[PDB]
Amino acid sequence: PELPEVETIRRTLLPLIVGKTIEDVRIFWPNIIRHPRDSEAFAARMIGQTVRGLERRGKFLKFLLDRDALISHLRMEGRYAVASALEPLEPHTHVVFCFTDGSELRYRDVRKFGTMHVYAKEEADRRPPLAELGPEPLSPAFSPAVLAERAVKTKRSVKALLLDCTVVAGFGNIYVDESLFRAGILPGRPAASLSSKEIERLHEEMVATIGEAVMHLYVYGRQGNPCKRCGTPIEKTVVAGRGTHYCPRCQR
DNA sequence: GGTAGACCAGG
DNA sequence: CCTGGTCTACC
Ligand SMILES: [Zn+2]
Repeated sequence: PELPEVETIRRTLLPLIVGKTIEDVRIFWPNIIRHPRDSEAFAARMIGQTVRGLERRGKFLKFLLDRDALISHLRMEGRYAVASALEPLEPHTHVVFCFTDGSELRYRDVRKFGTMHVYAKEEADRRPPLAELGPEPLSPAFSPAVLAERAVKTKRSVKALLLDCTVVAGFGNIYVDESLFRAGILPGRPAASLSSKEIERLHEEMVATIGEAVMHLYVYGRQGNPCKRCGTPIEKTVVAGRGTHYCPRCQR
C-alpha cells in the first residue's frame, strides 16, 4: 500500500484493537521479525501488553502498547485483519497477535516481504527502521526550504532525491513520477538544476498528490497512452535505475 | 559522508 | 528474471 492506504489502515484498524490485551503471539515466518532478532523474544515481550494506540510514520504502522511500540511495514502485499480465534486462518498468514477477548490481529503477506520491529516506545523513533526517516509530507516539517536544502547539496537527479526516505516520508515510484509530472519537471533533471520556483512548485504538487489521495494517474504505467493534459504519448525510461514515466512535452 | 542499489521470495 | 522500498554497503 501507498502512504494514504496505510493511513486508511491505521484509522480503521485502531478501534478494532484498542484496549485489547495480548495473550499470545504466533509467528509462522520468523524472517518477518527484524527486531528483536530472535522472533521468540519478539513474541514473549508483547504478551501481557495492552494495545493503547496506532500511529503511522511514512508507510510504517506504529502500534503503541504499554511499554513497547511495534513498527510494521506492509511492503508489497502485507495486510492486517481482525478476526475470531475460532475461524481458520486465511492463506499466507505469517504473524498472529491473540487477544484475551478471543479475537486476533492477523498479518497476511503473499510476498513475505513485510517487516516487524519492536522496541521500548521511547526508543522506536531513534532506531531502525524509523531512525532518519524524513518529515511527514503533510506536515509543516516538510517545507520548500527543507526540499531546496537537499536539492542544492546533491549531484543526484530530482527523482533520486524524492525517492530518498530521509528527504520526506512515504514517497515511492508512483507518487514521485506523478508529482514530477504535475510540477512539470523531468525526472532525470539534476536535483540541483531546479530553480526555487521549481522547488516550490514541486513541494506543492507533492503535498497535493499525497493530500488528495488521503481523501486517477497522469503518467504512471501509462506509457504509449496519450498524456491527459496534452495528448503526447507518455514515455517510459530508466532514471535512478527505475521505471520512470513522464510526458516529454509537459515535463521539462 | 553521500551514494547506488541489494535484497526480502515467489509468480 | 522481474517488481520495489529502503537499509545496507559500496567508495
Ligand atoms: Zn503532456
